[PDB]
Amino acid sequence: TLSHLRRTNTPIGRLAKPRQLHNTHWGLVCPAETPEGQACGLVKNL
Amino acid sequence: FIVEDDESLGHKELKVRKGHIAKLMATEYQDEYTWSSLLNEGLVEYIDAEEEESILIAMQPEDLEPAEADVDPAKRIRVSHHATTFTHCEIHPSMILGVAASIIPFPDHNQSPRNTYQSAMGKQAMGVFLTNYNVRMDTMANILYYPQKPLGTTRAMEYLKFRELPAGQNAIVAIACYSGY
Amino acid sequence: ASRHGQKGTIGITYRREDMPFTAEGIVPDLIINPHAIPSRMTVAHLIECLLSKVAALSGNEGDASPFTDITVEGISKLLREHGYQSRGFEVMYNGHTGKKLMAQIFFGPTYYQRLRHMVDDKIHARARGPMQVLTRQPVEGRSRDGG
Amino acid sequence: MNAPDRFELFLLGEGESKLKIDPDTKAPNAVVITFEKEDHTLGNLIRAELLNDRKVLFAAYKVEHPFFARFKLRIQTTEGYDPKDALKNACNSIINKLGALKTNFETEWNLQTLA
Amino acid sequence: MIVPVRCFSCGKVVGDKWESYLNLLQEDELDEGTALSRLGLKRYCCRRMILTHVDLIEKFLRYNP
Amino acid sequence: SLHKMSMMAHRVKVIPYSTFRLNLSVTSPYNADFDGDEMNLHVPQSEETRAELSQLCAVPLQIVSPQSNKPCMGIVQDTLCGIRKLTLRDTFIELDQVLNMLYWVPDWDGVIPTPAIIKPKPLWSGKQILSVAIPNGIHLQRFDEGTTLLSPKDNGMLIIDGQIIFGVVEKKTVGSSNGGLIHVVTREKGPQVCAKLFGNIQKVVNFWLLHNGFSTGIGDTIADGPTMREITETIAEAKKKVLDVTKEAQANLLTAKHGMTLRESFEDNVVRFLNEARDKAGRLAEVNLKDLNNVKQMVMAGSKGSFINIAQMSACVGQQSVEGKRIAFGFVDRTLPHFSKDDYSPESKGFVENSYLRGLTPQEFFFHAMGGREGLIDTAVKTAETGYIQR
Amino acid sequence: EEGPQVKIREASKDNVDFILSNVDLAMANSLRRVMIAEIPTLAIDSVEVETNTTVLADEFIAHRLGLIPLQSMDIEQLEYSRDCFCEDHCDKCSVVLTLQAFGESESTTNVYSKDLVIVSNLMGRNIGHPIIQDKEGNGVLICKLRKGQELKLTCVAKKGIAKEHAKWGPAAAIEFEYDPWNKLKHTDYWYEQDSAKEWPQSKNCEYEDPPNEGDPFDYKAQADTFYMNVESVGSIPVDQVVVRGIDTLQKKVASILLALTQMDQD
Amino acid sequence: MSNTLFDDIFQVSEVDPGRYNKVCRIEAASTTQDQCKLTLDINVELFPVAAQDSLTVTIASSLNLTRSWRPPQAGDRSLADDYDYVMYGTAYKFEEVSKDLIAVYYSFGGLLMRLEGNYRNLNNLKQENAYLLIRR
Amino acid sequence: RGNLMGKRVDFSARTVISGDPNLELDQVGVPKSIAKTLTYPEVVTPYNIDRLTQLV
Amino acid sequence: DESAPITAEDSWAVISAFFREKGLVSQQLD
RNA sequence: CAACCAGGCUG
DNA sequence: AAGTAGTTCTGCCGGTCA
DNA sequence: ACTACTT
Ligand SMILES: [Mg+2]
Ligand SMILES: [Zn+2]
Ligand SMILES: [Zn+2]
Repeated sequence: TLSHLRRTNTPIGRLAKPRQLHNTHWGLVCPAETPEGQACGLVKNL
Repeated sequence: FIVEDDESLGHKELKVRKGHIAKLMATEYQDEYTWSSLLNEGLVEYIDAEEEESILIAMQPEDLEPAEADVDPAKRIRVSHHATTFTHCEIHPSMILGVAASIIPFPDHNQSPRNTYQSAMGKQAMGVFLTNYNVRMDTMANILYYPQKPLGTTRAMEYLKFRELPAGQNAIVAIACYSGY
Repeated sequence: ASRHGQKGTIGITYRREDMPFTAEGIVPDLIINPHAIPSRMTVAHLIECLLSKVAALSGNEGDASPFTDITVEGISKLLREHGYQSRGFEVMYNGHTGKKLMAQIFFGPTYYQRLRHMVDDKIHARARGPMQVLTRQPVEGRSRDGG
Repeated sequence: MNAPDRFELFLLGEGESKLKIDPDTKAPNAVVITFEKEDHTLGNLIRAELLNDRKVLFAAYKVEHPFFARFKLRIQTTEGYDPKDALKNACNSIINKLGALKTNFETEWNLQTLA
Repeated sequence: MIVPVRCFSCGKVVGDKWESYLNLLQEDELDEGTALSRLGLKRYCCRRMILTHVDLIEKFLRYNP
Repeated sequence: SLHKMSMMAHRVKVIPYSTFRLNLSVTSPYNADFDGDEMNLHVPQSEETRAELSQLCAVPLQIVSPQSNKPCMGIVQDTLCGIRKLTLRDTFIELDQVLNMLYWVPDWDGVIPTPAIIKPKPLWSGKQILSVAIPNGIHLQRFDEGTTLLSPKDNGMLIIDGQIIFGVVEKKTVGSSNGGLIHVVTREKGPQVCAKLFGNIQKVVNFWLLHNGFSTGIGDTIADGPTMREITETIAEAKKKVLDVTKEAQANLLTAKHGMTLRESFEDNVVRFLNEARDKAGRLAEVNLKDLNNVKQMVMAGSKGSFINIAQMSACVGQQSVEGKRIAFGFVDRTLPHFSKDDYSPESKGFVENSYLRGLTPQEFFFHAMGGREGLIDTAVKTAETGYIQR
Repeated sequence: EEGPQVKIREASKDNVDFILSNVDLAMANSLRRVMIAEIPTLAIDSVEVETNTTVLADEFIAHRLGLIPLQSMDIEQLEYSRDCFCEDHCDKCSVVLTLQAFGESESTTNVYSKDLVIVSNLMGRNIGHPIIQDKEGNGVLICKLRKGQELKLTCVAKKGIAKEHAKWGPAAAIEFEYDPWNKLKHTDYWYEQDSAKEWPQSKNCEYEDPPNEGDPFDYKAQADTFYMNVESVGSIPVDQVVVRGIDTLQKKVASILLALTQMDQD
Repeated sequence: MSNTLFDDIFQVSEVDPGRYNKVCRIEAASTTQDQCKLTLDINVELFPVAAQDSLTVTIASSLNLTRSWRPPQAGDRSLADDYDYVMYGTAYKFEEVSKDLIAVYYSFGGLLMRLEGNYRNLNNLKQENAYLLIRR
Repeated sequence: RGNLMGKRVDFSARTVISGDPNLELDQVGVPKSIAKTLTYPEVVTPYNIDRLTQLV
Repeated sequence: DESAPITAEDSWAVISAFFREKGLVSQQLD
């Protein structure tokens, strides 16, 4: 229940840039928690 | 943490000090000196991604500060405090994580992906989501008969209330081939 | 499943008498296969166990938090402080014959979760049943007795 | 759901006999006895003892598959010696040894003080 | 969530010891590590049992009808 | 369902409990694992329909696959890891037990075979009884490395008339290998005989292993005191080997290797250094591990784990990467904000010096993630991309 | 005396450390097991619920009630409901207890194993008494309740062994060891440096002569002398959990002869 | 209905336990022809062996003056057991170390052995049969 | 593509699989509850009339 | 010495403070 | 006996 | 040369509507 | 994405 309350959706387009883990993500979004395949990295957790 | 070298009695150094701390645990034990106070007292400040670009952070407060004048063979191998420009310091790195990952014991010892797995499955597990289930009429719901708090723990868990509402049991596990089943 | 993406399902169950044991009496509640460790490279599982074996002995909430000053080396010392093998292993006896097991086994506790998904909510079978209307083919869904 | 009844582990079902002895055709003077509703407890032991009658050429037993409470026991003996007997003895012996072990445990016990 | 009667692992009764343990802590002001040793909970199978139980039942009781 | 084998004809055996139970050696052809996988069953309906399955697509037939003129099922996991140990010259079995192993084999002609060792105590060797499973007329010759018709290392494999003469039995012999004990038995005795061999071999080894036991745990992941110290310096030295080339390029004293930037050519050296380092850092630990080491024993039989596995556990994890280049500068001229601009050293481009036994640092960890996150992504790509291709 | 001898080391009301000597491992084990699994005992096995307002759901409670140890001294004179001729059950095959609790107290009222109330004629025999070893003598805190929480149910204890379900097991842990100084070589110690140094010696190394280099390998060396320790839960006196063990096993080995008999008629 | 097929004593050039807790491959020369070399693995647990040693080695197809193996019983039976180590195995190859120096290899369910010389011309049969024996 | 080239069918079943080191390679353990749902149309023949009547 | 430095352990007390005020779901609320 | 949208597993 | 739509893997299993 | 055919 906690984890769902801190869930992020990032609408797609038609690449792999957004799916990947960015540096600026440090401290803000979790590096390990993200849905496998499909919307991987598109859905993030604070 | 703000590290401004405002130490006319030494090098650069964290705004917050052991006093600030015992002054907080003071209020902890009363269950006046909030988070907001650590803030207004310009000791800790909120830096976004953009503003992060222009600063320098110290992982561990200690380690990465006092000077250098043996090392443990069992521990890992840390880089160093090769800098003096330290403007800020991380409260603790364990906080890069999220609720999910925060319950994984020793995630600093797992092959990266394995952590993303348990990060999804813990959401497939069973326990006691609330203590008032007896009163809720939600379609579908499962409560584990006798939930035991974990033996292995995380200082993070403490805030996720994990010990009061666990989701598993400490099983006496033996790793071995037996019947072959 | 453990907390290391170590999912798995039961395959059979035995009672104490068939279960392998340590002279001390203790017997396992779970028996996972050694093969799911090497290639998975999930040492954490291994440590959580050594740490928990201890914490259970000492009754001190073992700390497996992110980056700490703890080590296998340290933990092994506290467990030796309690009389058991330094790395966890113990000698065990094959419950069938009672004869010792030529090997030693990594024993000790480990938090294991029981996740939703029990066979009996799945296991499904059908030989003729409800057919769709547009199509006339079998219907979709175990709940509706489809194929 | 597909769970068998717990008691089936020891209650001989309608029309089954503990023992069932079939003569092994592969070798001469040797047989295979099926023990219904039994397990290692009994098996391993009757196998051990059976492994002393120096007139017993072969003896071994196996539990077909965990799911089923039962095991087969193959006993091969020297000519003119019928295994059925060999099984008999080995049985008795076990009883006799146990009885002793009982008297004896009771002996020591009676001669004790609790706290 | 009420104490488990008996240890999952070895069967040894443990339903009684709940209250004793809780006082050998709050009252007798002892540490768990031994408060357990005191209640005869020798090996860990039984230990992990008491040392870990989370008596949620209390929070439950605290509701109403 | 990717190929013929993903669908095979089986013999029903009604059993209890809610699950489909299948043999293990037929696990690989479906790609089946027991972490909760489901499988479908279809039941023929005509007399000729079944015929089609029994004669055309029964597992026994599907054994040696045309996809690669080699068998597609072999001995695995337990039975595999165990069949090696049963074999080692070192291992001997005594009568009381040998009499069980014998019985457990459903064919056994009820003929106790003469102990290799009569002398003081009559003993039997793993190879020995194991061969009671291998039919007659089965001939096999190998020659691995120091193989020598007297293979001291107990190499290759020499089986005659269906009897193991020398050399351990592991993956390369009883696996789904080309020269396969299986590939041979199949071709030589029929889909039928072979089919039952998986049986026997299993029921024998599985049973022996039930009692000899086997396991694994942290203890097996720790590198010998000095061999570790020795690795810490193999790392360190390469650190400098890199530090140098680093200044050597800060001074403008580098030959832009034909076709590449100075920078391009620079990172190229760097990398080959760090990786090269780690690989040895690994090998070091890999040989320093005795044979009693479980993680090694598995690697030997070939039931699980490989080199880099041992490496990243006991030695050094290695240089994390993304899109080829080591961690980049998301933050202006730096990887994390815990570093100072324009840093190219290993401790910044993603070189995880620690072993998994040790524990990554906050940076090591997060760089490692960025790395993993990459796999997970394309893994979700290659997957579907493949699917379409396949169709 | 004559065959396999014993020599009780320490001994109490709950454990019976002792040395089984001059036996066959098979046998030591056979008994070991029989103790854990096939010894008769009594336990609640049916729970009729008239009223419950607790926070614990019916079966939840019911489950526990089965584990609350019960008296089983004279169990050997109580029949198995299944063999008795009654349409279901009688005092000849079962004990019947009661449980009624009301939240009278202004502060969390407690239901204990002691609150059980046999209602069937115990036909004069030690059976069905909620075994208590509790200090205050309340044993097994069944459950708790608030204000007007009520809990009324009835129990029906029957015979039954551990194979049918664990709640009938009397044993509960049993220490089993042998050849403390790996002299038969029945194991192979894993080590980093030294076997002897890293692997703890057992309290039983004493009672047996150390190895001592020189000596060759004793191969004809079998294995007698087992350092066992049979604990108990109470339902039966630790001594019994060993005698009845010894006996039960004996009867099984018995029936096999008896079987060979009727089978001899034809 | 048989007899021996080779006899002579050798001296342990050296004994080797390469990663073998309970077995060692050994090699010694003949106390007669400086032609007869020897290679033999041995269960150095049920019969230790220290370098420089007088060991009588034999062969032959029997033990009395095969089929299903019987337990002891032979409390009193014939027993060419006049030694303290008697294996059994099979002869796989008959190499020809050139010249007139022939060598044969015997495997005892895993444990190997190598012989040399050239006088067991009508003796060292190529058969499976082969009990090996050693004394002193 | 979804009705003709492939479709849902009668006489099919599906549960969780678990390996067993006790079945021949070519077998398949089937849960009773399933063996009891799934059926096979068999023609009454002097060869089985008896067998079948027993089942019926 | 209400003005001395601060080692590892300490940081936790701060973190405790954080949540005491903000709370795991803060964002959704504010 | 249905669509449409959405979400969740196959690790 | 920019832009648009098909196909983008397999199967199983809570809320509004004409 | 990636590829054909359109704008
Ligand atoms: Mg799966
Ligand atoms: Zn216990
Ligand atoms: Zn009755």
